[PDB]
Amino acid sequence: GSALVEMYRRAVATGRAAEAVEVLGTVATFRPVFRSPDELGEPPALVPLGTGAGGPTLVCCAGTAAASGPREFTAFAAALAGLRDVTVLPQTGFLTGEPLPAGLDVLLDAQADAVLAHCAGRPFVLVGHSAGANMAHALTVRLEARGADPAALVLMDIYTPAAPVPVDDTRLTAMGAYHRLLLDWAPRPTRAPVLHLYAGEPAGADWRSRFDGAHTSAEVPGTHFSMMTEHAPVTAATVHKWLDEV
Amino acid sequence: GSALVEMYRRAVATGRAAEAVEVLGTVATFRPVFRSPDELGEPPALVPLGTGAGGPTLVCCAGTAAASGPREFTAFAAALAGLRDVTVLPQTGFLTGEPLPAGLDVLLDAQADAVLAHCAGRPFVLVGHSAGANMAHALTVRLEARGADPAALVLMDIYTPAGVWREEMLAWVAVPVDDTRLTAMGAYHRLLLDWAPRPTRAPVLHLYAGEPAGAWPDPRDWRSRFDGAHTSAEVPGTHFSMMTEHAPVTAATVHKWLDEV
Repeated sequence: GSALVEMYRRAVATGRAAEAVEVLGTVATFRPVFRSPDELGEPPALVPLGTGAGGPTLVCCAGTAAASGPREFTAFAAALAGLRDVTVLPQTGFLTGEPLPAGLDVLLDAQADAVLAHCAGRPFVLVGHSAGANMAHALTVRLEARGADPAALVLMDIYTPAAPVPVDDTRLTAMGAYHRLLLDWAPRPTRAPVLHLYAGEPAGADWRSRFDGAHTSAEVPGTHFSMMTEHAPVTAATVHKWLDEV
Repeated sequence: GSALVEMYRRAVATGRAAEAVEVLGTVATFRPVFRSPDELGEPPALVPLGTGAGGPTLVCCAGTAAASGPREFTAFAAALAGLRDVTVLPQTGFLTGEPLPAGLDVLLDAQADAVLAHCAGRPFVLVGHSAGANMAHALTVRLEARGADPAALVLMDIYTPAGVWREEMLAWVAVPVDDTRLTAMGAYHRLLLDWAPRPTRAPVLHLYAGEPAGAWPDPRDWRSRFDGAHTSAEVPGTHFSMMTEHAPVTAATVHKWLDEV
């Protein structure tokens, strides 16, 4: 494949990933952007994965990795069938044709718009995993700045950016660009209550996800990755029962 | 196009070509290289463009830009038809399937090898234009350092890879490009970062363009100069058109100067 694809493949296998992502970010500064929500053509499309349960919808914010999107939430939603409805909010710019946000704030406004519409005045819960946790958080505070108070925010294995599968150039430059958007991220408070879930087992050779100011902070079995696949039933039930209380 | 392709075209239209070349060099470091002229597989192939004139063939080194390769010397070669033989030495790594030289010395050894093999002891002249002249020059020193003696060296519009001449020059180039060619462009740019005019035994003809390529607000120059030049002549045209519409005058100047040295 493309020279950008080969570079990313070889950089992960050779410890040069942080270098590859920085290069992708500069390539991404050559990409068409959108400066206002009104430029997208259509608002960010929300992708339902499990419906038919009533109650608030869980809006699951995709992460900022390359193979991010609805697959992150497939097993989480399958386990939540009947109990809670899962809809995914993709990150604009990972798919061909889509422009990148000119900055974080244009993106969150477009996202705030798309969500509030999709939810036709009903209570909804915001959810994210690793980078999607930062994205769900930034979007929750921007929603709160608008007075739209999300019912609750579920942050799953969130870390601070400044202190931590076939793919294509759009996804890879989208990741480079979204990394740049998140460099400044800081854990500003939210009125919406925060359920923090952190992995129970490290993912390779204290390393835990930490979030101060959380309403509940519970460990769940598995690794940074497997908590959302193999142990998604356990992660699901944790969120499901914890929502039944707040 | 790929994201590098769109990068490079958005870059020239927006005066960001220099930043894009740098990006591309960085990406190029992730590409397979050859570390010694035997890792290469097949040595650099030489493309004849005009044959039948006898005498030392003009070995024209390709430059390092997007559209570099044999097309640079089409008009030059057509105009020397039946006066000088012209044969192009492409730069390894611009075509799909070719790896990049681990360093400039690896490339020059490999090139020296291929040129000496092609020529078979028959005298040859090295020629180059723009960055191809730096390459033609550096190859002259490597061949001379090995006892080989190029009968002469011609530098057309040599500049030192020291900044807006490049941004202007890379503008007026704007023709199919791809990741391999683009990443090669980034890599060879990095290769010639520390190029400098070491002395040559061979006599040097220095042609420089008559008209500027773009606006230089400092009229106090933009010209291509070379110190060491046996002869230094101005030819009509700009950086680019001295090799196209004005190529016959370039050709004739070269042809005449080779009879007198």
